[PDB]
Amino acid sequence: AVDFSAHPWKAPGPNDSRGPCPGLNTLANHGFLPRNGRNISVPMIVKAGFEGYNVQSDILILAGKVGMLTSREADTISLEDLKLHGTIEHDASLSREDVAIGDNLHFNEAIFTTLANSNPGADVYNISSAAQVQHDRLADSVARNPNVTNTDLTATIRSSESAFYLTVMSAGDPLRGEAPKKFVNVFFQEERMPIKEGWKRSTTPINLPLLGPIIDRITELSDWKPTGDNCGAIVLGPGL
Amino acid sequence: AVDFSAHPWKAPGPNDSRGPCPGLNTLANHGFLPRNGRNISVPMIVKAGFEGYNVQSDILILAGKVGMLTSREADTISLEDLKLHGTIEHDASLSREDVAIGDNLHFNEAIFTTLANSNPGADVYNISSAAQVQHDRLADSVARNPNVTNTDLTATIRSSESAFYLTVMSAGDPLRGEAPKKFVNVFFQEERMPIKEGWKRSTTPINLPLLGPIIDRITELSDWKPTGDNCGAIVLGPGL
Ligand code: HEM
Ligand code: HEM
Ligand SMILES: *[C@@H]1O[C@H](CO)[C@@H](O)[C@H](O)[C@H]1NC(C)=O
Ligand SMILES: *[C@@H]1O[C@H](CO)[C@@H](O)[C@H](O)[C@H]1NC(C)=O
Ligand SMILES: *[C@@H]1O[C@H](CO)[C@@H](O)[C@H](O)[C@H]1NC(C)=O
Ligand SMILES: *[C@@H]1O[C@H](CO)[C@@H](O)[C@H](O)[C@H]1NC(C)=O
Ligand SMILES: CC1=CC(=O)CC(C)(C)C1
Ligand SMILES: [Mg+2]
Ligand SMILES: [Mg+2]
Repeated sequence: AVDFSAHPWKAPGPNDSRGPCPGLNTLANHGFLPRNGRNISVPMIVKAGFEGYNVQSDILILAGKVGMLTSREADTISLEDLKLHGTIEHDASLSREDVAIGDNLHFNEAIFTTLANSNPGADVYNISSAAQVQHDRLADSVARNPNVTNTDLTATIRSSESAFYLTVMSAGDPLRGEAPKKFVNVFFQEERMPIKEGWKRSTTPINLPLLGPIIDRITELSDWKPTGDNCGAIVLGPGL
Repeated sequence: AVDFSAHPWKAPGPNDSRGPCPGLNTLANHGFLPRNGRNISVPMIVKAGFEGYNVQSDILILAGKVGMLTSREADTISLEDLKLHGTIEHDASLSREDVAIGDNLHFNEAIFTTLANSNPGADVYNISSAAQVQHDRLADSVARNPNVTNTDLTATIRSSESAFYLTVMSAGDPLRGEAPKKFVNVFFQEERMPIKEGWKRSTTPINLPLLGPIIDRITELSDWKPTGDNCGAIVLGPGL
């Protein structure tokens, strides 16, 4: 079918567009998406997500078209466009800072420490660990960011993203909702598929039916509460 | 090179997809967009809006990508998809009914009578008339629709739509914010470019700089006030 030896990892160059998403960045770093990270359409994301991760079109079409809002182009984005705050990009990221008090675009090792330290005693991250991380990340934003946005919508996106790293970077069936720390850490830290370390694309399709109960369970265990107005309104386009 | 004589009006057939937008319906009825009203992308809308109306890519890209959310496809819609309540489609339409209490899709003459009767004594609709109509239409939804939604966002979209019919169906410079009743009525009632009646595509580009002050003025004269939730959250995709 598809050859991963034909999709080598290469570090992004100075003019390669990268965004706040390790999922799409990794695909770009492997040429599943254009290495320059530009002129990326939803069909390209669908194909790239399938080929790279076995993530199905249901979630990628839905998230894809929302992400398209971040650009000024008709049907494409640069990966960096996705940093636009309040479309998808949200406070209390796993590996980026809140835009009001820092860089919401680039990987940040200090931020990532909370996740990297989660689930002490196991060699995997799992649903309970992901939930604790989300709780701790949100508490941090509430403590240090007086403009924190925390809504039903941001909470759901956050849980989705956790479900993604648990499933896409899994060793076993993605259903189990657990992934080796060695895989997940390479994914975030280097935005690389950890092939060397033993990772293989899931042979189980990762789609909304599979992700949905993982997402809800992460949310449930995270002891989440809304902030302020709880308005789930998205930013519809740049420079508004 | 655009030839309007090569773009005759034809009535939609029973299986030609039509939506709640007279702008896009008219383009389809003239073959500027596919006559079947299916498989329509943002680039196609951009080109069709330029060719047909001299509406620029700035507004069509922004509106277009929001409209894309209404389908289950990667990068296209049917025109009917746009009826999805709470993405763009809203209560207090000029020519459709509120979805909670009627058909939010098709032209309705009874609804349209408020607009058709506006600006008594002149042969044009203008900013003040458009504002009065919006005020009256919203009062109608507040009176008769127990599920009425009225937000900053819906109010602004409504004013945008009014600005569109004032500008795209204009005889003079679209800047003036006035259009012959004969043109606007055919546009809504038949979803036809009133070529026979003397209408010609604007030679002035219709873009956000031009529309913005018209929109704000319509809003201002309309004596609009928030009435409830006022959360400008859009529906992000169908069947949620
Ligand atoms: C298999 C597909 C994907 C995976 C595995 C994935 C993975 C991730 C993960 C783990 C995060 C969290 C990063 C963090 O909190 O620091 C994230 C964030 C993000 N992803 Fe994705 N993603 C995928 C697809 C997409 C798509 C298709 C889009 C856009 C359409 C997207 C847009 C984003 C954005 C904007 C963020 C930033 C959220 C934030 O932290 O503020 N992702 N992604
Ligand atoms: C760029 C893509 C466009 C999209 C996605 C779009 C979408 C929509 C939608 C979904 C509605 C229904 C809102 C409602 O009344 O509840 C609507 C209404 C309308 N659109 Fe468009 N439209 C677009 C372009 C245009 C253009 C170029 C015109 C030019 C005349 C136009 C004129 C209107 C008007 C007058 C209405 C109001 C109909 C009413 O209140 O009864 N639109 N549009
Ligand atoms: C996650 O792993 C830890 C340690 O192995 C364990 O205490 C916890 O029950 C696990 N939770 C889930 C959901 O598997
Ligand atoms: C839609 O259009 C694309 C490109 O114009 C074409 O490849 C495809 O066959 C079309 N599909 C439909 C829905 O007819
Ligand atoms: C609209 O037309 C009416 C009647 O001709 C007139 O009284 C009013 O000044 C006009 N409004 C605008 C904004 O031009
Ligand atoms: C509409 O409003 C009524 C209250 O008058 C309520 O019973 C009903 O749930 C609402 N319908 C929708 C669509 O939520
Ligand atoms: C201002 C405005 C006008 C529209 O018609 C669409 C959208 C996206 C709501 C933006
Ligand atoms: Mg973030
Ligand atoms: Mg409506």
